[PDB]
Amino acid sequence: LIVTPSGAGEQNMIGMTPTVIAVHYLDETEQWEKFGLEKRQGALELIKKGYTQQLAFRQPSSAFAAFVKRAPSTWLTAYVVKVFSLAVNLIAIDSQVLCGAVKWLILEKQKPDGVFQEDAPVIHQEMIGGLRNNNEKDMALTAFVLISLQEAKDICEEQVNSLPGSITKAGDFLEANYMNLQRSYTVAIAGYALAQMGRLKGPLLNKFLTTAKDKNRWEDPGKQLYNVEATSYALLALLQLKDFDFVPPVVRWLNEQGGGYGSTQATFMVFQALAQYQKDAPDHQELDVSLQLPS
Amino acid sequence: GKCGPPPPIDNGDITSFPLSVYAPASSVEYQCQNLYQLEGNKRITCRNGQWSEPPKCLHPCVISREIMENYNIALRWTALYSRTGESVEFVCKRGYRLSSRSHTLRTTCWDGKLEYPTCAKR
Repeated sequence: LIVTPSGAGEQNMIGMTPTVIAVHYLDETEQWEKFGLEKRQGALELIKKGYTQQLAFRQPSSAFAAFVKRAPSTWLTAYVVKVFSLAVNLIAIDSQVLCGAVKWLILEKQKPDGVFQEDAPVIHQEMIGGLRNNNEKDMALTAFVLISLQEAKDICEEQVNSLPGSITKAGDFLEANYMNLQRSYTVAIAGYALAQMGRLKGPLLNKFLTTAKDKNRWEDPGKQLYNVEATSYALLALLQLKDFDFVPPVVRWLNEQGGGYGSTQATFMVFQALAQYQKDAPDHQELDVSLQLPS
Repeated sequence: GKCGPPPPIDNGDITSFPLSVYAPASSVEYQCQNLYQLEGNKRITCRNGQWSEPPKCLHPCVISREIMENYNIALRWTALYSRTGESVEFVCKRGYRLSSRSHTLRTTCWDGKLEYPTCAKR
């Protein structure tokens, strides 16, 4: 077939993504009844397999790369943190693994002004969604990594005393440069990261809200998938703000839009966003998990 | 005489996973964030239920783009952050002359403090 790289430490995470986020979605919306509760247990074992397999790509630093002889990726390590965080009450996640990865990010990859830097890009660039785009990478990657740190905060605050300060520093950098942002993608991902901290207010909030088109989506010219991802981030930001009036058209647009090549991020983010929408929003609209959780 | 969890430091952390309780004469070490400089003994020791003093993390300097501009200077050997203790070299922008003291084009970053030279139109 086609010649393509085989970075298994990345490819296992691509494989793990649908099962984890599907289980997340069904747990959060409490919809296992319709889907079939008997299926949950097998999904849990599949997640456990993915997790256990990922451990072999955990390097002595606690960071992750596609290959054990390749330098660890900042993005991949943060993605692992985010995925493993969603799984902590689904299976036994070793805290040293999760919190070790968090601490490496903080002690090695964060720059003095709060920015997170990638020194060894993932080989499978399709798995990183909108991030693949060149510009505003310092803001976009810092937001991505900060979001992962936010997911690990409660689990790891006790193991990693430096965590809250790293979060605040990354938050400082996002806030200081948000107004100069031009891409809708960055506006949405950084908007979510800031909103989670209660730091998306004033002119920043205005920019975020007014960056949308037709008050229903955040999009930039290019791959449609990146807009589905951006808009899911924006939906999550709206839910942090509890701005339930702006919400309905966004959810309609998202639902009117899942898998294949380059769909890791879209799949993860859509299911996360729509899951939280149904969990939070009073009298939510009616909204297929079968594709993520086959047989 | 047991100790309890080692103390936090700004811009750094211990190199081990923390314990709930720490035996007498046990030790842990600290590491600073990237580009920060450890000042003091990086190791602390438990004894008589108390920890010895933890190190400090000296700030790097974040080279202003641009206070460099309103001082009419740029970086020589162009390629920024510099570590505590590193020297950084500047040049006057074209058509300008050094208006600060004779030596001020080479300066040393220390704990977040950097003294910029200034130039003025000739």
